[PDB]
Amino acid sequence: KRTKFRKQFRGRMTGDAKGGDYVAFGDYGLIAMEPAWIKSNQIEACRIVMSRHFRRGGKIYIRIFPDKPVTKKPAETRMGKGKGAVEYWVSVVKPGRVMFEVAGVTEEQAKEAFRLAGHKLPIQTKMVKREVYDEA
Amino acid sequence: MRRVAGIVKLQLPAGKATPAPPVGPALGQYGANIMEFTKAFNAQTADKGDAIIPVEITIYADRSFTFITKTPPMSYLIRKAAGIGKGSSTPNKAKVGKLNWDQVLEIAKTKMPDLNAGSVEAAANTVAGTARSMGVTVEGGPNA
Amino acid sequence: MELTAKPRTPKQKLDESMIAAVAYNKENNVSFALDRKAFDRAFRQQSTTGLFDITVEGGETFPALVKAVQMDKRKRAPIHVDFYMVTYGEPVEVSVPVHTTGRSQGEVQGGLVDIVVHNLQIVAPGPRRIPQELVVDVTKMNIGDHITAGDIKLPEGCTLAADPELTVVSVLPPR
RNA sequence: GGAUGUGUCGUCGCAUAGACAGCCAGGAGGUUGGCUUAGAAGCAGCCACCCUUCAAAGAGUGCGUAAUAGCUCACUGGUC
Repeated sequence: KRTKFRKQFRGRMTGDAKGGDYVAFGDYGLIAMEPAWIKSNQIEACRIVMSRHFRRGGKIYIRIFPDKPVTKKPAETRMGKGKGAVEYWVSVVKPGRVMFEVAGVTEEQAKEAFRLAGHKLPIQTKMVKREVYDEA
Repeated sequence: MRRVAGIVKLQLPAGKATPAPPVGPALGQYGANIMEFTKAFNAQTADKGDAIIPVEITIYADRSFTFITKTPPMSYLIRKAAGIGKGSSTPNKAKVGKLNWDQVLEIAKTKMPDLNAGSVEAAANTVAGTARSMGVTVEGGPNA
Repeated sequence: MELTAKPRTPKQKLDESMIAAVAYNKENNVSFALDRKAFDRAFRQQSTTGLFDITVEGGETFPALVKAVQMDKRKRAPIHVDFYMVTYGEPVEVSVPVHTTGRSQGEVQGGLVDIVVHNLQIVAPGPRRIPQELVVDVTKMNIGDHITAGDIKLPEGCTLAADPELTVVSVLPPR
């Protein structure tokens, strides 16, 4: 969800995903395909979906994290007078970046918990499975 | 009241006179006497006492019935062979006790018209299986 | 495996399903390009501890190991490969997969087997004979039980690049 | 988001030990497995998947019942 202390406001720009395209901490992984912004609550949503479907307990790695403050001006104001005041928080997930890692669950379980998380997501995704030893 | 026969399988506690929840309208709806089964089966529970001996009841028609009385589940004598009158919460996170390979010789000797098994090893290990997921831990095995 | 060309120019192979690669002897250094399909079957089979034979379209066939692989982030597929031309008696340091064997007595009272570090990099075997996997027993292991990098059974002539009190295959509680 | 539309590649699987489909039959004994429960007996919720007979039959999939009983699948045999 939120960061704890910071600077306040920000900006916007894009190209392909820095690190990391590879599958650590787990056996199955879910990957972006589109240059989105991702809000806390959207992740929160995926977290709760997958957490329920796994029941107790599995193991869930939420790689992505919202450090980026997005603002929205008040209702019905003429432009200017200031910058909008922190509406919510996004995490700038670029394509190929791995958003999710789950392990301690079968392939089937992983597929499903993934698909369920996917339908809650602003962007297309793909699941995959290890071999990406660029390092470890 | 008619002639629509039926082979009905059930289960009743031995030494009790059943009310509305067990029998009543469960097998008295095919056509059989209930006044002469509280003086029939309840008198052969004076044989083997204190268990839930399974019964199978076949009904012809009219006022006819024929029943078979099997063997008492020694899950009333394995919970008695420990100290808990109601089974374990789980069989692999809270056990019960430990019977013997000779309290198995009264399982496969009352259950001789039961387990279609052959030799002693088979007829012992079969209901050594019942006492697996019931919670209890077994005394024995090979070697020793 | 049988690559052919090696110029600095890629248009000769790009679409045709080939990967750009380099294999270096440490004295001898050679660029080239392998059929993808092949190296896929291959690298899947043999992984990083691989060891397979490489005959350049000129007659000369040399044995080698896989040192690094470079991916398309968006297509998730090989575009380039770093290849170590093996030596003989001492190689380099080999990263090998920790596995797990037998129903642990952790998954039976509450928790689960968690390979806290999938890939363990050892120093040396004598190259010809590389450990390709690395079985660790876990049946003794309860919930709250860490396996340090020490306790791993190496197959003689093998040492540990790892700090051998570092947590590997550990079994975690539920919830 | 969805879809046995159609072209093109690739993966994997099953098959001359007879398969996918179709059609006949079995689908088992412990055992209402334990727990819960007013009852739960494959099938409202918490832990485990063991033996018996065999060419084959899994504490088992959906419908079903207040719960039984009941219909059918995972396996095998014939048929081709």
